[PDB]
Amino acid sequence: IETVPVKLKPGMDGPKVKQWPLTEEKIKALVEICTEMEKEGKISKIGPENPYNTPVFAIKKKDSTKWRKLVDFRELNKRTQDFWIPHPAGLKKKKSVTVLDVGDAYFSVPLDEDFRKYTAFTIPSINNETPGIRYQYNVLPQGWKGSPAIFQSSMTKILEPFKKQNPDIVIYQYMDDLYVGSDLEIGQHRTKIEELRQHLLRWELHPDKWTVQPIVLPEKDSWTVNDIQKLVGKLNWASQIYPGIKVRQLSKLLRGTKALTEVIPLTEEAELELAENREILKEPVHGVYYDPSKDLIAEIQKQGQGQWTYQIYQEPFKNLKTGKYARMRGAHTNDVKQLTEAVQKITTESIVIWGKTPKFKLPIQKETWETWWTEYWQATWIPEWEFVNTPPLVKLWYQ
Amino acid sequence: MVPISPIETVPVKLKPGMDGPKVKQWPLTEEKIKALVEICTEMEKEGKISKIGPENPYNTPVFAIKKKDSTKWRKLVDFRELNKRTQDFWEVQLGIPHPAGLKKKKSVTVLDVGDAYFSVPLDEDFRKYTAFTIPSINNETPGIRYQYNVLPQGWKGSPAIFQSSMTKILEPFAAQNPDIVIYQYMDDLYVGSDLEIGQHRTKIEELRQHLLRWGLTTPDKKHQKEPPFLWMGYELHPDKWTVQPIVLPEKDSWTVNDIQKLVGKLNWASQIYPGIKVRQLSKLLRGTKALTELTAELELAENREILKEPVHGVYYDPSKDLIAEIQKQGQGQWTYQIYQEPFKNLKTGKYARMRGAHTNDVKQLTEAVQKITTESIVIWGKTPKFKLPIQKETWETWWTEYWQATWIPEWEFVNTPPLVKLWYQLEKEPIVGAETFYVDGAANRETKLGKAGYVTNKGRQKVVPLTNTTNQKTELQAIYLALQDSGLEVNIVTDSQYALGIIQAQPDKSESELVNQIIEQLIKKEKVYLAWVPAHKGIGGNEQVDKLV
Ligand SMILES: C=CC(=O)Nc1cccc(CCOc2cc(Cl)ccc2Oc2cc(Cl)cc(C#N)c2)c1
Repeated sequence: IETVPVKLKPGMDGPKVKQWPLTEEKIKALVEICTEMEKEGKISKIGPENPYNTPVFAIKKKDSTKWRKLVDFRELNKRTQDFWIPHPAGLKKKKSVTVLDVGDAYFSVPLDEDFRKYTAFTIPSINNETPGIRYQYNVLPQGWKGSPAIFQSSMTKILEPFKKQNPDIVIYQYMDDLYVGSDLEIGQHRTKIEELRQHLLRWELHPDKWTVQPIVLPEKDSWTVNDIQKLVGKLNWASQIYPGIKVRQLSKLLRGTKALTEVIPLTEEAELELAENREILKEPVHGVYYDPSKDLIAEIQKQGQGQWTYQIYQEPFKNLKTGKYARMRGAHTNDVKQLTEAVQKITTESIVIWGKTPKFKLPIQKETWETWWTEYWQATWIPEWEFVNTPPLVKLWYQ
Repeated sequence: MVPISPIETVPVKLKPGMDGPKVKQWPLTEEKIKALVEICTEMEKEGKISKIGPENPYNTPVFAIKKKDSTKWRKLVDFRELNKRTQDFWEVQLGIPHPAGLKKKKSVTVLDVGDAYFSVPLDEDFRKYTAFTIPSINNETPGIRYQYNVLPQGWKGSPAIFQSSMTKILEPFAAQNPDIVIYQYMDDLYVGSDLEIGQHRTKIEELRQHLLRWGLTTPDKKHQKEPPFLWMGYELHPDKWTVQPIVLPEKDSWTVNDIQKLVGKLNWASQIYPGIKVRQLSKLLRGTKALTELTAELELAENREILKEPVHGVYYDPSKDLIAEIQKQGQGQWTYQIYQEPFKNLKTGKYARMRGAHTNDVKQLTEAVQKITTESIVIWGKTPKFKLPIQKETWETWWTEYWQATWIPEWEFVNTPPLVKLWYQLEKEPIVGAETFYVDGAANRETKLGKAGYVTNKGRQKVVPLTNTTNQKTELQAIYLALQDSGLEVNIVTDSQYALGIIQAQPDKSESELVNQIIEQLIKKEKVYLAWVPAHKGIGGNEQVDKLV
């Protein structure tokens, strides 16, 4: 129960981040939450000699109608001193993985008395009527990068019995979440998860088939001019990813100022060039590797009718992962709820595959996203993001 | 002698690596020196300050400024260097309450605390740095030396530390008396309740006794402030609020500073006054960062007529629904009113289109909605229901086909023209029986001369030569020519990624006249299918040759 020494990175002051407006019911939710946290010693009120601040807001996780408190520790985490476990490659290869919340555990551990002034947050008031309630954490705070790293020793001891019992069950931790995988493919894995639940009390995702989904070309008996023009455009784009793609024989079909709806029969040379390009796109991309020293980039496109495509990469045209998300979730009428859920699924997949989160390029104006994304967010972490304001011509190609 | 409860001092330090303030005292007149000694002696009796020995090395200058009235002199201490050297404090009272947010209270009392900073002690360890010296007469004796024992006026930490202390004392009384509502702002306190004026003035006295326990002075005498209250440039009345009168300068020649002052004064009027617009004056400000330097003027003259009739706002009732209505004013300007009951506006306002090269109405309305949404959550802690001049079918078509993600919170159509509309809509598949125009354009960078034209499937052709142009300008002209010369349905094939990116963003108005002409053509077409091909791949009809020649 001995506080461990923690300091900021050299040359970096604590976070000074503006709190943004909250609705009345989210303020009332946080007032109830933070009052009780004071009685339990988790947090304590502070004064104006603390110039530091980190934003805080409220969410409702699924399967519950109770508000939860989320702190945006992004600025603190980047300014927090780097803490001295290789990512488990088996977790991405495991048939099924289950995610658990271990955040409550962090509250048992005290936080170094010197570092607490950096965990300061503010419950805001409506209309600037009364000054905001200012708190600081006395225990390890959820969402902080130092909380999993400091608790790693205790967690290793807590799960050392379960690990010896089951050596085919993978265990990984990111932020306040625990990722438990298995090749069991058993509904009893759900009960074995209950075994890991009670074992924790004492003290559903499955990988996609393809990491990168293949580029596919249409198979047709009759091609129009427009059909051949869209094909040549896609192949030319893929020629940036794949070496030997050739468009010469297909473009020769387009010769002449022909009407768009007119059917062109393919030559035997043109049929061959398309088959050779098919074979090129069946093989995987050449020399694509993940560097843990670089950032992951995630781009998302809205495809219409609740469908969304995405690609994860570090170097353009060298995709480490591509995929598509559709949903019947309660988001059909709201594009922003769909994107926010899409951003969450992609970041979770990213945690499983490399144990880090990507920087998103979102197909949305900043002011719309910033006004609404907290309304639909359900995860204890938050990634980084930027905004794409120019339509990508490539949207059709990923569909 | 009943015991006063102690006020806990706020622990204060300096910025890291700064020793403290060592700044020499300014020369003073003998009359000013005498005047300062009388004031300081009284304060030393009050306990606000204490004399200090020669051990202290820190010093801050002091000056005397005289109000002619009563031949009176007031002490002014300049802590600017200690302010630079003092630590950073929590952000305090960033922004102010907005009157439309206040709920109505049958009785409301305002109390202004007196010598408030001097009623709150200073941390003993920091008092060493608040030292100042009073120069001696003729400089023939060592100057008198003093330090502060309480929060100095003009110090960096004094406002933050006072407000924190004031809140702590007030917290128990508020919990004990939930019926009253107390607001904190600077050196004032606003107490409001729906109680009978009798029980109200009773609890007001009880609060004053509560402050007495911690030694805080309050206006027991019938408070000089009585409704209407003038607060932060607002005129506040029991059932209505408005802006204090606005003074717009009148000059045959207007310097740049006046336009900077007149644009801000107009923005302030816009919160209650509908129809205020400062777009023309703000354009004149652009490109100018110097204070010394009109088409537009009729709208500015119209603003004076608008400001000549009195406009008031109501207070907020949480039981009724909150509503916001938006109107298109033209030239990228939007006007909105937030209200709960018809014709009774809590507040009003305007929104100006962001600086963009192209745009359309639907995007701008969307941005206006986000702004009103954030403003309302600030003011009332909730999102209003929206009344919007756009058909539901129109918004539905827009968001389902816009390549970006977009959302508007709950809203309803209000038929108040002009109505936001989609001016044109591209086809998703090629049109059967529509002539196909293959277009191209190109320019020589050195000569700035180029060509634009098309060849079609019916043998129709055109190449037009151009004088002052670029590759991007010619690529657009080619499309423009295909639109001018085609029937009501037309397929257009281009290789310009630049043009498609413009059209695929769906502008309805633009900075470039060439883009607007294309828009005017698109509006007249029944169907338009725009297809893209890669250039120089030998796609047929891609007559780079005709336009490059
Ligand atoms: C004779 C009746 C009469 O005078 N009533 C009356 C007058 C004005 C306003 C109201 C309703 C809103 O006023 C308040 C509402 C609440 Cl809940 C709490 C405090 C209020 O008063 C404030 C608030 C602020 Cl921010 C600043 C100031 C100042 N200066 C005064 C009522």
